[PDB]
Amino acid sequence: GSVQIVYKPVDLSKVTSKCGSLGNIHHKPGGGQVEVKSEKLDFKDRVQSKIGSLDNITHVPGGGNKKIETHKLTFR
Amino acid sequence: GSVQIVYKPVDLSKVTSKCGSLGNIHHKPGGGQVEVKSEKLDFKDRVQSKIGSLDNITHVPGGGNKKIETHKLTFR
Amino acid sequence: GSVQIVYKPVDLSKVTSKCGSLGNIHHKPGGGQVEVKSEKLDFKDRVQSKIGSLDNITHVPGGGNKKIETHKLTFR
Amino acid sequence: GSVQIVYKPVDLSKVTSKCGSLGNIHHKPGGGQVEVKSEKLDFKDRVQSKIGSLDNITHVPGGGNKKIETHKLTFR
Amino acid sequence: GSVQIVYKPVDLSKVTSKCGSLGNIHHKPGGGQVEVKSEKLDFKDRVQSKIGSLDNITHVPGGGNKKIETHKLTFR
Amino acid sequence: GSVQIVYKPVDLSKVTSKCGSLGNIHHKPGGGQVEVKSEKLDFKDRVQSKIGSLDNITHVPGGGNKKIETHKLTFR
Repeated sequence: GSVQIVYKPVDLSKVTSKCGSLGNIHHKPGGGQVEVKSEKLDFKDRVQSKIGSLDNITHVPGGGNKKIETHKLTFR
Repeated sequence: GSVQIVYKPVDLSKVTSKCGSLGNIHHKPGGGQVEVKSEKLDFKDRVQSKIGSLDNITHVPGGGNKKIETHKLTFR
Repeated sequence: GSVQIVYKPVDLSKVTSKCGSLGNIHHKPGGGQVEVKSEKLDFKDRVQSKIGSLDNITHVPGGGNKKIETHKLTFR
Repeated sequence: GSVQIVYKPVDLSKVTSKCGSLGNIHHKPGGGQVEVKSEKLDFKDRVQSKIGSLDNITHVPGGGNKKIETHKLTFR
Repeated sequence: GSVQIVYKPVDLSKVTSKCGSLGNIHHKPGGGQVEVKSEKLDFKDRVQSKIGSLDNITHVPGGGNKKIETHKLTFR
Repeated sequence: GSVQIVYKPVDLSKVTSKCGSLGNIHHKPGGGQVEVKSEKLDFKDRVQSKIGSLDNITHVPGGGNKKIETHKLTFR
């Protein structure tokens, strides 16, 4: 009459976040012809423009991970 | 009569955040023709512009990780 | 009659964070033709511009890691 | 009668490649959980055994072009 | 009666490559959890045994182009 | 009777490469958790054993091109 306890849990698990712009291909983006001719134009107020530009913009407030483990063994 | 306790939890696990612009291919981005001709233009107020530029912008407030483990053995 | 306690928790785990711009390939970025001709232009207020520029920008307020472990063997 | 053997292979072969790039290559193999139980392992000639082991190759030639060519002539 | 053998192979072949960029290559194999239980391991002749081991190759030649050629004349 | 063997192979063959950039190469293998139990290990001739070991190669030649060319001529 004897007690043998083996407490041997194995964790090979993954917790993962892939957040934003991942693993894309962009092949020859742009590549065209852009012509702008502008004459006698007038602006009374704030203005912003993009002519022929290429913009990639990524914001990631998210993608956080939380792991909690409890491994309690009680013998009496 | 005897007691044998083996406490051998094994952790090979991964907690991972991949947040932002990861693993992308950009091949010949831009590469085109941009022509801007502008004349007698007038601005009473703020202006900002991009002509033919290439911009990659990444903000990551996120992507944090938190791991907690508690490993308790009590014998009485 | 005897007590044997073996306490051998094994940690090979990873906590990892890859934040903003990792592992990208930019091949021949820019590479095109940009022409700007501007005449008799007038600005009353702030102006800023990018002509043909190439910009990579990365902000990471995030990407922190926190690991807590507790190991506790109590014998009585 | 006389024997005349003329062996004039002429070779102007081109074996070529152009690659603009070779990208983000990730090779991660993961082992599982492997358990072998026995009284005996008994290996007696020319045995190859792989228990939970990993053999891994990441081979990334920028060309990797092969020309292979065997010339054989026999006279008896 | 004479024997005349004229072995004149001619090779002008080109084996070539152009690569613009060999990029980010990551080789990160992870071993598992391996447990082998026995009374005996008994290995007797020409045995190869790999238990939980990793054999890893990362070969990244900028060309790696091969010309392999063989010439063999046999006369009896 | 006369024998006349002429062996005049001509090789002008080119084996070449251009690589613009060999980039970021990471080789980071991780061992597992390996547990081998017995009363006996008994290895008796031409045994290769690899328990939990890592063998690693990182070979990154700027060219790595090969020209292998065996010539043989046998007369009897």
